[PDB]
Amino acid sequence: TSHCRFYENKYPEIDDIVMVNVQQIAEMGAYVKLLEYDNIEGMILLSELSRRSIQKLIRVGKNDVAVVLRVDKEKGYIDLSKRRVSSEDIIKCEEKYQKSKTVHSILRYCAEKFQIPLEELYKTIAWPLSRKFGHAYEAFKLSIIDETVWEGIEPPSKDVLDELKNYISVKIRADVEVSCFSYEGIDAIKDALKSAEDVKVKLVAAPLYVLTTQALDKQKGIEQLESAIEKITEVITKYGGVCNIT
Amino acid sequence: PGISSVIPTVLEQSFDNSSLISVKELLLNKDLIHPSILLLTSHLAHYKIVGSIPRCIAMLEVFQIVIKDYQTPKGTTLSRNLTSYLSHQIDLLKKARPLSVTMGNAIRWLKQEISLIDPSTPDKAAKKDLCEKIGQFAKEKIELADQLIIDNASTQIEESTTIVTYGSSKVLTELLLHNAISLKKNIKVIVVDSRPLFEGRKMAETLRNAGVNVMYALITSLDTIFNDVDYVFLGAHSILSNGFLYSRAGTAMLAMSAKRRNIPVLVCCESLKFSQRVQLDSVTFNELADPNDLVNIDYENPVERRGNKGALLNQFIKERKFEKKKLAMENKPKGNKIGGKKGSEGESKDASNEE
Amino acid sequence: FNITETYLRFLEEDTEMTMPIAAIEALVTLLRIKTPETAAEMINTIKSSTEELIKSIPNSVSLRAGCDIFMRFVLRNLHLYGDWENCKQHLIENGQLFVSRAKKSRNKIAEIGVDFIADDDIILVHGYSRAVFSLLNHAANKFIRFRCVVTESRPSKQGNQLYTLLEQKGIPVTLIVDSAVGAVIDKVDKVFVGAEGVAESGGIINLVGTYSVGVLAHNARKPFYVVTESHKFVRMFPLSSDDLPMAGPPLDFTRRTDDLEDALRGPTIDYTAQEYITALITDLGVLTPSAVSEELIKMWYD
Repeated sequence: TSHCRFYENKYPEIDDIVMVNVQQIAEMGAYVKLLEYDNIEGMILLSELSRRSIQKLIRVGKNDVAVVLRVDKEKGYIDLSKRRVSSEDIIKCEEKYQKSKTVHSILRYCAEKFQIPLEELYKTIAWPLSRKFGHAYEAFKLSIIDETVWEGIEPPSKDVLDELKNYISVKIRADVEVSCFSYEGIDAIKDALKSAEDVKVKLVAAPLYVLTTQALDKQKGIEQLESAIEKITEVITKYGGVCNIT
Repeated sequence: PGISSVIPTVLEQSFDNSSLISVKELLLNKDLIHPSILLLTSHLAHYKIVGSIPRCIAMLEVFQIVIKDYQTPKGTTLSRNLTSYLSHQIDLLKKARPLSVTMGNAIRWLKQEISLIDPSTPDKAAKKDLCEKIGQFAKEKIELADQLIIDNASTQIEESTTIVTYGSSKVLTELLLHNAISLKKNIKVIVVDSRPLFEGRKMAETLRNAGVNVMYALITSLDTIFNDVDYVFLGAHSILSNGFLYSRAGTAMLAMSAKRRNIPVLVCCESLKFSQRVQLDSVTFNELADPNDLVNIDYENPVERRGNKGALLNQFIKERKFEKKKLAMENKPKGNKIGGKKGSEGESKDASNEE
Repeated sequence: FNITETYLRFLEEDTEMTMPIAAIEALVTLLRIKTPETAAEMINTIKSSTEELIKSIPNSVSLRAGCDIFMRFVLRNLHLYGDWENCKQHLIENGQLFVSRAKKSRNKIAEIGVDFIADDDIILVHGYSRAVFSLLNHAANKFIRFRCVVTESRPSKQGNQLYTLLEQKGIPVTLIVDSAVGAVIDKVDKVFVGAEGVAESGGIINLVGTYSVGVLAHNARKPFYVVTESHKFVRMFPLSSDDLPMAGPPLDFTRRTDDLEDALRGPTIDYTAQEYITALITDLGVLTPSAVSEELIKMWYD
């Protein structure tokens, strides 16, 4: 289920910047939904959303840039403004929206795996990460280099935490064509296996060896595969045979 | 350069306002023309499906392909031989089939975009943003606008109603598909067709594929089908500054009968369809085609018979001439649906000044 | 606080407070209580009250039109991104100023639209609008010679009501039935009409027999007039001759009866096309054909 606000409190304030995904058009303005501050409706009027004929502008398509004017903290009524946001601030509005969208993507694997509500998981994360650290994206960037933010609050789900770390972190296929014509070769292939595995190396046929090299940041698999080619060439030159690598 | 002059059939005593000629089978041409243009010209020369709206969409997509294939020369800049190449395209299109109004507004938009971008920015960064803008332009002025016509028509049509149509207009096909499937009403749709091409047949075929109660008729059989009908939808091509409806073949005949038999005429249109050119009769500027399509006893399209007709050149005066794009009279249609919602036909140039 | 109840309070009043101008004044009073500072709290509740008003409507069109213009003016207020307070004060004040504009417009038209009635012309008048009768009265004030023919319109018996209001002025009259209205167009110089609404297309929204008048006049080539105050414009496009917003009957055919109770049912509001109107008169200048649509395009900006 997709709910719960990005911030701590339900309703916005004055001067705070948001990003809206347009839902309707014409007459008043647009009763919609937000991608920066909750999924409830927050209305704007045609005047605000014009500045600068118009029908071609957005009309419930992608995303814009708006600033909250009037908030009702009783039942739920939000007013916005598109014009007011300055050109220098627009780039900052887009980056906060990108930060909010990454936080929402992070807090969705947790609800899928352990079959528990998303609002409870959003509440337990947004206390040391969102309130004390600054933002949840930079706290996640700190946790992947050296775990220091995650160690504060104790997690009831550790298997979800391992699944999320695996998602932040892919096998690249490699085939070796062994065609040895030497006196001793079995001990050589065993020596080449002990240097490359210690990722997953399997046997399919007598000449062909299938090995999948794991990559953390995708480009890491190339450097380790090239090191594996260098280690295979060093092994077979001494015994008296040839190993062809693709 | 191309093939010019030497035309089939007689020059004709009556009706000689437009060109009647052209290249159908490819013989002697320049070896620089992009093949997607060559495909479209061979398509439009013997086309059965298109009618105003889709022709421009195809013309836009071909242009998008050309820009994607375009790599700027090291010596000559972007605005050097592009506009000459585009002028070669239009001239080849003119030879094949006279352009629509929507095609002209597209070319005018593109030529405005060439002048807007100065040769100073990197070439790969230039064309990447250009095609994005064209895509957004095609979204706004066609697809999203079409959807706006759809919903405007939806409120206008009453529950459980009979509609008679004509042509093969993209907007009306989708209109009727929206009526049958998304809204679910009792819509009896009657389709009419002429002789040069089976536009209505194709529309009826597509409606049958949806599963609609369809009657299929002809111009000769009109004074029997009416005596039932509630609304008549016409496939627009161009509405002038006058307010006259320049559309396909059997259009005005229907419009006349409708006005006299009480029930109104409705026309769905685009904001790109309006022009500032003006005329008052069908004779003015007509889209003439070769009598070769009218030689055979119809039934389907290719039958190849040893019939009664055959000779046009050797026969002592036998002008078997037909027109394609005709004019409906001004007072007869009542509603127009566009980007600016609604407006009667007598208010034609409230879009051209609004731009 | 109610808006339908405020409109219901106008029973013995009327005449000065025109039906839409009283509904617009009721819209401003409902706006000024619960703070117009918020645009989410107020506009949504204004929209709900207009929806409640439409649901309570039996056979009125002009109340829906008047709401639109109000809305438009409200939105246009703070279009200059002005102080959220001086713009508000100008919005609340433009309620009494809106009603005061109905008097100023009537002062304009009654001096403009007396020019159409020439030296000694017999008029066949149909319907009753406050603008058309004000032309008729202030021409008698101008001391001009004109004869009058009364049409027997059948809604709540309007012909008899019109006839009595003409008697109070001092202008010679006689009753003509809408059946025989064809037999009058030879001794009549000009035909006048007062409309309930004017279409986007350029046609007219009117009473129980007005299209019939329009066509007969088109046959006899005798001029056909529409005179109104400039607030009766809706974004409405009646596509066919017999299609209109209704709460009651769109032509009902009843079963066999002996006591005789179910009979009356006929189209009480009828449309006429753009071609039949020769001339149209409002305070917004002297204009007829494509003018109405241009007004609507200017207002709606679409």
